[PDB]
Amino acid sequence: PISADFSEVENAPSFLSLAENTDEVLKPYTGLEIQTIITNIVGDANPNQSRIFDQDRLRGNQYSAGGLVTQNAVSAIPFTNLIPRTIRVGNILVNSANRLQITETNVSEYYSNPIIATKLSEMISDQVKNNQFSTWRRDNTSLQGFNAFDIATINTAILPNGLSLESMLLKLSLLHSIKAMNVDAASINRSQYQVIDHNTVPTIGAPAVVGVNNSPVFGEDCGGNNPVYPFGGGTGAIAFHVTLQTVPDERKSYAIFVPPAILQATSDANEALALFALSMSEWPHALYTVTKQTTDLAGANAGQQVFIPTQSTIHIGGRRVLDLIIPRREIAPNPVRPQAGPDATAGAIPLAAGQLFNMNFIGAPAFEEWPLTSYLYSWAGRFDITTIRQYMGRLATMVGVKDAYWAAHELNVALSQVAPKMTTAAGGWAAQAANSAQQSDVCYSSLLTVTRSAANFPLANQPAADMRVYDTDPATWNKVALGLATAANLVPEQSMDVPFVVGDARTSFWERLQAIPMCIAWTMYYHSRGITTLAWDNAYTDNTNKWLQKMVRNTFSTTQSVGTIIPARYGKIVCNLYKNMFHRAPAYVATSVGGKELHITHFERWLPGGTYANVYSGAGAVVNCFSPVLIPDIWCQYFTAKLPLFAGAFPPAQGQNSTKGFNSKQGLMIHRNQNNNLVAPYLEKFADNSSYFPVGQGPEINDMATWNGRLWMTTGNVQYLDYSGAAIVEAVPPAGELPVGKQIPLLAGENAPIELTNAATTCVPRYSNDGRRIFTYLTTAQSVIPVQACNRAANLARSCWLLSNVYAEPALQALGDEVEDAFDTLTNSSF
Amino acid sequence: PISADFSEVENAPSFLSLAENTDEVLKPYTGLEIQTIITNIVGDANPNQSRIFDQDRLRGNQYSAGGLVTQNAVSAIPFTNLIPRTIRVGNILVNSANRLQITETNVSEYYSNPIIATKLSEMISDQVKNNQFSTWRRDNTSLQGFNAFDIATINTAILPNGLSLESMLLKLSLLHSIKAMNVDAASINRSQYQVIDHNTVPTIGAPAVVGVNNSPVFGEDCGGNNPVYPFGGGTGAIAFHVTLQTVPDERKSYAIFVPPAILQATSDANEALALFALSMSEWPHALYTVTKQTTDLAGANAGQQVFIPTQSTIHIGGRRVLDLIIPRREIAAMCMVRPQAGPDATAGAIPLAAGQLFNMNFIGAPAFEEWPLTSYLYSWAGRFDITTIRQYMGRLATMVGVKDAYWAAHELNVALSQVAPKMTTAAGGWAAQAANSAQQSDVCYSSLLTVTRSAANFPLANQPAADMRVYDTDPATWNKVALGLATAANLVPEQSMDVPFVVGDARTSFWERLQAIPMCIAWTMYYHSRGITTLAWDNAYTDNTNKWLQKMVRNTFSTTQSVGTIIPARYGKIVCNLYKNMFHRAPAYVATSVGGKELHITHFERWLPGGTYANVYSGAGAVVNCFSPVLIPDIWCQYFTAKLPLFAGAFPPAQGQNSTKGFNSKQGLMIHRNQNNNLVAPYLEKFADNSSYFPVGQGPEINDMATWNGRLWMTTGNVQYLDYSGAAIVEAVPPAGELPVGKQIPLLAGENAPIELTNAATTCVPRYSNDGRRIFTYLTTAQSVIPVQACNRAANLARSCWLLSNVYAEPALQALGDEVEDAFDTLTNS
Amino acid sequence: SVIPVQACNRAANLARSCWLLSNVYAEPALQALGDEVEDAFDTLTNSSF
Repeated sequence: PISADFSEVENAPSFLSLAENTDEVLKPYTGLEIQTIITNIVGDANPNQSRIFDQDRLRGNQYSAGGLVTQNAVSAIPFTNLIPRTIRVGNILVNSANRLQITETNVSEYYSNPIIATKLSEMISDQVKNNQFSTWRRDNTSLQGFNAFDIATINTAILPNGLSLESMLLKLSLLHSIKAMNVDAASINRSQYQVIDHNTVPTIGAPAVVGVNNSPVFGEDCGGNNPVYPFGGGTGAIAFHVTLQTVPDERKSYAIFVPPAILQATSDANEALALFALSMSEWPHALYTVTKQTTDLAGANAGQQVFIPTQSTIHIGGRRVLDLIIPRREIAPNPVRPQAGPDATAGAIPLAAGQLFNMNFIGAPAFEEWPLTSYLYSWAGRFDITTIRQYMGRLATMVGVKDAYWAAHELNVALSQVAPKMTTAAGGWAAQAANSAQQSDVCYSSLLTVTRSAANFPLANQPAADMRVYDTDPATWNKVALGLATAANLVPEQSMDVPFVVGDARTSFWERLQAIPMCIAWTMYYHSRGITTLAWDNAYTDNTNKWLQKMVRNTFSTTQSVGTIIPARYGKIVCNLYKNMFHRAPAYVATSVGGKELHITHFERWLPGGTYANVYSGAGAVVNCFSPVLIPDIWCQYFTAKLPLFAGAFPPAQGQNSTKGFNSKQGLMIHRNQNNNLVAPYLEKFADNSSYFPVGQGPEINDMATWNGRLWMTTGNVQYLDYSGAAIVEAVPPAGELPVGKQIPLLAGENAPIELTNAATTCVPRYSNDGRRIFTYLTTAQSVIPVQACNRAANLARSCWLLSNVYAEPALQALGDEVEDAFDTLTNSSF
Repeated sequence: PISADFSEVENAPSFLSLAENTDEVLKPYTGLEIQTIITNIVGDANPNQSRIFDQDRLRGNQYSAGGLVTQNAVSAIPFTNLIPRTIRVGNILVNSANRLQITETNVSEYYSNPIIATKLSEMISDQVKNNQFSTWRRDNTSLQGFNAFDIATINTAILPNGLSLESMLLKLSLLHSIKAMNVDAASINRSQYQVIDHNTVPTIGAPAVVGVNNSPVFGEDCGGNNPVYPFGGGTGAIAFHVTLQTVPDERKSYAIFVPPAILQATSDANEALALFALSMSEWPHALYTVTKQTTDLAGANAGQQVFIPTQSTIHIGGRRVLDLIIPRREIAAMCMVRPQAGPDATAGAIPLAAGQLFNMNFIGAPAFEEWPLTSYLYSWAGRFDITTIRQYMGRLATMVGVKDAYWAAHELNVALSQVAPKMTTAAGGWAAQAANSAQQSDVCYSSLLTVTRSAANFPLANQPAADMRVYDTDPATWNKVALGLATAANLVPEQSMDVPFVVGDARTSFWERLQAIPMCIAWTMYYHSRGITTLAWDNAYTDNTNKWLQKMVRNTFSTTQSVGTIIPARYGKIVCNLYKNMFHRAPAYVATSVGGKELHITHFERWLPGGTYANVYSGAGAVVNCFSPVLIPDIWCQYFTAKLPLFAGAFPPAQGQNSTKGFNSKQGLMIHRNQNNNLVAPYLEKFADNSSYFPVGQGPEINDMATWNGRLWMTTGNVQYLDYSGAAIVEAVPPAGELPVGKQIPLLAGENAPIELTNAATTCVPRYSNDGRRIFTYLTTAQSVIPVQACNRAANLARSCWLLSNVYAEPALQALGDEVEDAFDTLTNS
Repeated sequence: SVIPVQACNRAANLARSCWLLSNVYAEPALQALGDEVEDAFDTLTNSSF
């Protein structure tokens, strides 16, 4: 919450009390909490009436330090899943001189929720089979579409993991988030076409065109019609078998049963084989683009920019050769529909390729492999989000897809909503230049720089992994999609129990708002202890200060117990800084060591390797200091139930008292080194007895003093020196300049932020790369009013927002269970 | 009921009160009692013929809006099972330039009434486990003659896969309704040969001739003299083997025992293998035709049209490999001892007509050789008389329970073989399309759901999506049932006098035509309660962004599956309750266990999602998909109904006191009145955020006050379907006040056409656009002063009506006297 | 309209101009310069009204 006076800066919760464990069961963060503040929609659903195109930013009055009120001053929503591979430089479109930002997961099978053979599986073994041991009979007890010698080779030795529908449901959770950009124009913001390319105005009118393999720079049309995989040059292979006898002799264990519940006479019914073959194989199969008509700032040069979404750059899968076994009607003996296959058509795209598809091959003979990047390229303009929604409802009737899609969905939001770093400026609204690394350099919500590609596409290098995600194995999928095994995370449901995000037009708006509390929780994690940006980068193996290696060691997921993931320590600190600070729990998955079942969130599955949230200067130079700051503060304050005390709104100037500090009555002291000219704030009592941290000590979490340090570097002329006033190794901003948010184009009657209002002031540097303590200093002449404001005998004029705090309770309808519809109050006893 | 005055409109039940669950007995609604509502009818110009050939139409007096009585005016009975493959175009027969409509079912296992092992299976259960092998090589069963070795093969099986006779007795009832056109010319309507080809009269005299593979164009001679399957390139295989130790050693698990009761059913005893090969394998085996001598409208050009029945284009089966096993005569590749296990196996009468592997060996039954299956059914294709099927069903009833299993199977061919042309937008009454057009033979179910027309050529390469879910019959449970190793709860045998009386009668095609009408009234009242305009139904899977319109199609149709069991659809129990609360008759069902709970399922609950619905064509032939789905006019909903809802009520006569009024804000409604564009709307319901766009996840409220009031303005004559603000919608609007009106058939002597909105379909008020947007019914500000005063009960309106059984022609000068007015009425029960 | 709608929802503020006066609104006097009968020459001619 933002502050009305100093008596609620002072009576704000601490960090240690707000990072404690919580035993409450909390509702999921739906993204509607930020929505019902920054838009005209407070109540309920609105089809096309609510113009979300214009409602894309934080708006409010501001109050300057000089006593003036700015009327309509805006802060951008700082997250988008769209990297502009065509940049508007000099009011005209040119190709990007920048590589594409790629991520990579760490897909591996772990001990999920345990699995058990059903009464059908004990029925096949006990009866039938066991009874063929006396009758000399080799009859067929065919289950629904498969041979008895196909079920008999699967009702066998079961792996003791249990499956997690996570990788296939992130691919479904991911192509959904791509294919939901072409829904309308007044349902997708214009700010999220302007987050990186800020010299750009997209248009109401023509919607976005979600294309595939048509990006104009650095390869990236990975076979525009001769398609390969983007990660690794190769085309894969798919084969549609009717028996396991046809799978040649080599694979036969990798063979995936397509269950007959996902293909019924309810849809196109042959697109569902492509969503199944796309969920089970590999992401990405192709490099999707989003092309939209844009215009420059005044509006002359209307062209079409090419974007590439971030979730088409996430390398997940490792299954490139699929052998799919198809249900054979009711019951038939083993044999162009040889054995009564319902279908296997190619698609809708003509696809002149290496096997030369013509326009749409209908073919399910015995072996006869196709390519897989080709077979998925043909079904790349057909995957609209309504079809994905009803496919999810057909999945939900046989397995439990409610909680696993929401965990996979905020996994998508965790590694897909990606934000440009910062720019250091004095006032408000600085950005970068065009055709430069600094405009396109970009970070996660975890304050962690996204790796861009090193060489031209399709890639042979395979960069380091970023996140540990699970996967469906084919061998357990073949028996849980067939009634032969069951678990507690796999209990089936109805299509009403599909989450609200699926098949809705408002996903590109909601998913960029779900990523803001992730960066608030990581932002408050990285700012309680200020280790700049250099003592985070080369911190994993520094032989100085064993404390710092323990910090970076524990933050990441590098431990195990039995064959399963032990989640990270200190990512539960971020999770508790999410549940306490937002009163809403993030979605976990299950992992079991043995018996004991414990929970791991995207807060606990990151991996080491990679630099952190850097800040740039006005001329593009690196200012690796402060702390890993991303989005501007007011996001890390206003949209918050309980923000810890060191991060706080400087309260408005009401009477004679505006902004004060914390003095030696709270256990603090002034540093006051060698020279008489520069003095430091009221830091801790340990600050004068250190000067360099001991090899197992770090910055003590004091929010009286971190407040009191950002209270001094808001003055506008500070230097970040030393215990003795000497320089540091770290790059310092050129003046009294702070990291400030990204500037987007304005509208009519709508202003830019004024002075340290769209800034990030909380990033107080306290721990240099060398292990020495960083002190913020002022001249003796220019520190009298800050020292007396700490002593409550003066006041400091600071700028603020003129908003008020509401923070409503959760709705739990979210446009996803509108079961009030009159035709099921009467079909209600039958459920 | 037909409204004699407006006090019978107001005193009509709501849609919610007519769609609750009911728990009564409710006998089935046979066409033997729907024939009298259309025959015993009020009229003095009615000639009252006694034969079925003339008792097809709905005849009656009509009273216009201006107060004029039309004497004998007819509404077409709009449900046939005959696609005309030879159209009367330009006064002479040309063949049709249109493809053939195909349907397809989706078979599934039953699992519901599982097999209980009898006293015999538990008897020789200890002769295998205790290894009591006091048996020999040559010992048969008791008097039926298979082998004693079938215990070590068939009694060994353990299966919980106990099935029903749902699919063999469906396709055994489809054959029945094909060869029930070959009975007499005076026992089938002439309207049935005129529903799609309206430029035609057939001729009493010679009956219709049920041929096979005789259709001239678009392929359809599916092996005209070398028969193949119509729904795939194939021919099948039959091998009549006495034992399991004689088969192709790779299909033992699919062998079908033919018990001797089937061989004792028919007097020929070899027409009953062919009725058992046709019922167990595959439908269709061939593409049946019905050729009948017809003549033109005045009688000049006598010819013979070729029809194809709708029940010979239903893909049911999924078994092409038949290996039937025949009992032995005595206790005792060896073709010298040829009755080793065989009475006989004869291939048809004379109809040989074969190609590859020529088939006219009238006797051939070796130990194991394969035949072309289609040819063996092509040869027994003039021999399946309905009296032969009648006695074949008599011995089926004596070994398994066939009473309730047939009325369910007879009711779900009427659900998908009685197929009806869509509509035509017109002003007055009686419009039709053209002579040869794709929109004339465009044709719909009783479920307001367009029949899939074949795109390829026969035999079909690409097989389309399925329409209705059915069960199957497998050999693995039939073999144990036929041998006394298995008894289920739905298989308790009965008598031959308990066979359904439809089986074997000459009046089936007239009855099935009448049983389809109260199905389409239930679906018609389902699709008209919420006005969810035909593009919203069609594009609910193509392109939808609304969470409500996708919920409406997901629920209505049987989408859900647990494991091998037809799950009944939500909101199709609403249709089933609009049949029980509305006709006071329950439709026939089967038993089905979903989660251990015993529930019943009807053909209202077995449909599958997808498909175009019943839209309307214009007079020029353009698509007019802006209404709710209509398929039959108003009078069929209103004259056949015991208790009918408010929004679909008959308009009472014109020139009377208390004639035709509406529902204003005294009943809670509100008027819209966009008078800046001279364009006002009825007293409609209150909005609550439904004004311009509906919420994402909500649709139109069930209101009968306002849907009555909206069709009260559609009948005025210049109606606009625009918007909250008055702008056009994306959907195709008719040219004027041109409501969809019924199909026109040729008239007879002393017999009139409908006059003005009397054969129309009024109830289809559009309320929900494809855009998620509300549709408003508008009149001009000048031409709506009289309907608004009718809603304010300050005026009456003048609408045309049928003068049927309580509805009297009102004089112009209402010169009323006292009350009471009971002359001979108190002398009767009043 | 985002800041007016959120000012209605009490989550923002609108900058409007005003007068810096204060409210007093005194009670009536009931002399109004029209019955100054306190004048010394009719306290003594007061019994005779």
